[PDB]
Amino acid sequence: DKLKKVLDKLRLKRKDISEAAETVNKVVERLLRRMQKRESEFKGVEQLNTGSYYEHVKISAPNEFDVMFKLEVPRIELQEYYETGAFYLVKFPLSHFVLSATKMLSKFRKIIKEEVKEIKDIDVSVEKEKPGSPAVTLLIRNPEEISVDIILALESKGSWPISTKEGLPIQGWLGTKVRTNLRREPFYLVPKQGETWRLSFSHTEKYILNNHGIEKTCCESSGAKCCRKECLKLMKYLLEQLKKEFQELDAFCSYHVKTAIFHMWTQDPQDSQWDPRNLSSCFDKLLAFFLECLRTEKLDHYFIPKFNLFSQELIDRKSKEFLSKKIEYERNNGFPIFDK
Amino acid sequence: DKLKKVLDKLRLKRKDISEAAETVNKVVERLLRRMQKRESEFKGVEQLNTGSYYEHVKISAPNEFDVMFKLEVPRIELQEYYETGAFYLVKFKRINPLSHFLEGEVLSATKMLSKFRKIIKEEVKEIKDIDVSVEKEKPGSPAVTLLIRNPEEISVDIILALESKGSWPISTKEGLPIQGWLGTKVRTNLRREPFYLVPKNAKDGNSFQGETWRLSFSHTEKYILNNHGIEKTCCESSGAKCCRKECLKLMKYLLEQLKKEFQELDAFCSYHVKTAIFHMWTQDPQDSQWDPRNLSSCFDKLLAFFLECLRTEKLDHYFIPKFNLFSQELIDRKSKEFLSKKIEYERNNGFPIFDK
DNA sequence: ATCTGTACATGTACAGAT
DNA sequence: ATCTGTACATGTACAGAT
DNA sequence: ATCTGTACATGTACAGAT
DNA sequence: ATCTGTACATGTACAGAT
Ligand SMILES: Nc1ncnc2c1ncn2[C@@H]1O[C@H](COP(=O)(O)OP(=O)(O)OP(=O)(O)O)[C@@H](O)[C@H]1O
Ligand SMILES: Nc1ncnc2c1ncn2[C@@H]1O[C@H](COP(=O)(O)OP(=O)(O)OP(=O)(O)O)[C@@H](O)[C@H]1O
Ligand SMILES: [Mn+2]
Ligand SMILES: [Mn+2]
Ligand SMILES: [Mn+2]
Ligand SMILES: [Mn+2]
Ligand SMILES: [Zn+2]
Ligand SMILES: [Zn+2]
Repeated sequence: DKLKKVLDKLRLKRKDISEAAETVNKVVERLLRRMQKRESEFKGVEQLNTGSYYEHVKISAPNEFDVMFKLEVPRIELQEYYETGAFYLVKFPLSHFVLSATKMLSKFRKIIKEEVKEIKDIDVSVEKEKPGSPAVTLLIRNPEEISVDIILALESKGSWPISTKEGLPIQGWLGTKVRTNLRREPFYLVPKQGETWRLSFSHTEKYILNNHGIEKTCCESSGAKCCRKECLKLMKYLLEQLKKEFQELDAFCSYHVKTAIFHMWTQDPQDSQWDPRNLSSCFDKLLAFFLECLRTEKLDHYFIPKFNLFSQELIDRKSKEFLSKKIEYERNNGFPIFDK
Repeated sequence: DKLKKVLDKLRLKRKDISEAAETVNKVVERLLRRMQKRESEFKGVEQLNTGSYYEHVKISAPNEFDVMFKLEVPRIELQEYYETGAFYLVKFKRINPLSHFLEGEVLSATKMLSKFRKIIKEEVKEIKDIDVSVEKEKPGSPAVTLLIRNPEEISVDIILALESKGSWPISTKEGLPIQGWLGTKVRTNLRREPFYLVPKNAKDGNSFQGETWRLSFSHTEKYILNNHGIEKTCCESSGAKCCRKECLKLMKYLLEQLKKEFQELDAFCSYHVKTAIFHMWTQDPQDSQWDPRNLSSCFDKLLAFFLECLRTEKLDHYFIPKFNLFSQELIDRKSKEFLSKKIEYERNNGFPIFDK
């Protein structure tokens, strides 16, 4: 009852989706065309849409869109950075940039910013660079505000790096044939010290969000609806509302929630453990899983098992205890935060 | 248990598989390479292994392989032959290495098959390290069949096929009803794969005889056989074993044994049995209706179903709903009744034909 | 010199063998 | 249970062609 | 190489039926 | 309340034309 009503509030409106999408598509098409057909270092960059809007787990409003501009590279040589699992040096047009990530991002960002100056028909600016973040972020102002993250990424077509050998443990859930095929796809590197890139599996996570049942018919027109995505949306909402209220939660992001629920989906593969009539206890067992991650300070990258997203190197113990207390409070009081 | 022991007799032996597959691949690789030579009209033909051996339902011995030599054919327009749903005339838009077989835009199937056969016969002649010959042509067969004496006898059907990448012919819009079983995403992807036309090659005396092609979906059936569960992990190393393929084997065997004994059953073929079970798998989508512990009553329900198809004279092509493989036009009532009595007899007497 | 159809190289599900 | 041969999907090398 | 056309997936929206 | 059926909307894969 309660959680149904929250999900109705979170649902995007069809009209709001139509307006944001056609503005976003205008800017993205024009930027993609400024690459390639202008003999840049990024000729041949191809588009791939990623993230919550395209996985259909976006909540509240269509106000944030993620796009990769992926660029195939002749067979590069990778070297793992100091055993971090997820970060790598890259070695061997592009000779203008060891393939320095910051050097290549800056030219990328220099092109985007120039093309945005010549957009006289949409209110669109380029957000001040956030260091380390791999994105070039656009603030579009429809009558409403929309973020777009243009993520530069190298596409490599060989075996996945060995730090992922034990990753993606879908064998008992989506199965071995799905896993083998997923791992036959390319992998991607995005910018993160100034020469380091980071692995990306946004394409693999997109497939999983839209192929998320042990049953091939899960959530199709001739199958049964499950509540996996609704739990992702609810857990996403709880963290969004808590990040607004508390600056102490600045080090948490939605990817932390995404990763935890990939683990829950793997720990509980059956589609009937995610029946829509059991939406409450499903969401509760996700809260308890997420609190177990905080207490043990352990949340492994789903594709890179040794990379702990909750290591003290990245998040202070106090931040996790703070979030642990705030989540425990919303849990034991009917989620008052969902009504504001 | 009794059915468990039949499957062990039906189980292929890896030693036999190894020697059969070594010879068969040597011959096919050499025929395929010959097709790419000179001004051969079949340049660019590609190989696609189909049928029971590659679905892992081949029984008793590895002694019959099917392989498709498919040739992609671009601007192609199709005329359904007399509302049959499965048979087509193939016409060409622009007036081409295949022009040698045209007859005013209409592409002759038996002209193409003859040139295919002649080339195959010639390459078989120059194979000196293997005892292989080319079977006398069989009417209604799209295939050029090789007999190998590897000491043991081995049949190989080289099937000539046209490959069209366009959307499937509308006679199939209602076919492949896998929405409640393998689902709609699977169905949409499957129907984005090409479709194939093989020569009908009948000598019936009917009009358009040598210019009639038949639709083929061996490629879609290979996928289904090897991805047969509602659950993605069905029969995988971290999932539950089902008995779907084991039922198909037991039924294939019932028909093979009876066909071996009774000339009356010449009109029947293993595809009837494959088709019947695709309907049974659609009817019973859940993996739990194909539990290994209920192999007996699973095999029994597929029998009851096959009997109803023989008696009511209705077994729809899985992909072309309006094509009835058991119409009276194709098989006599007398032939269907005879098989119905024989299946009944085995069913209610402990299957004594398994012990032969 | 580069290009490219052909064939080797790699990895793993499937199921037979032990 | 683990070891293992065949089939097949996709990446990559390179002899011969340009 | 680039771009449109097509089909049907994933959604939202709502009335009528349960 | 939910379930079913139809309208409406965008996203995505790829054939075929240029
Ligand atoms: N720390 C990270 N490590 C790896 N991939 C990440 C990380 N952060 C983001 N991504 C990838 O980028 C995508 C876009 O991330 P973003 O921050 O927009 O969140 P999201 O999943 O799209 O959801 P939302 O925007 O609604 O919070 C993610 O879905 C994920 O694939
Ligand atoms: N009458 C038919 N109509 C349509 N497709 C057919 C027909 N006969 C055969 N096929 C196709 O050709 C394939 C090869 O036929 P074949 O007679 O070898 O049987 P099979 O399914 O391979 O089994 P087995 O040879 O072990 O009896 C079949 O799997 C099917 O895809
Ligand atoms: Mn997003
Ligand atoms: Mn983002
Ligand atoms: Mn066969
Ligand atoms: Mn055959
Ligand atoms: Zn679902
Ligand atoms: Zn199975």
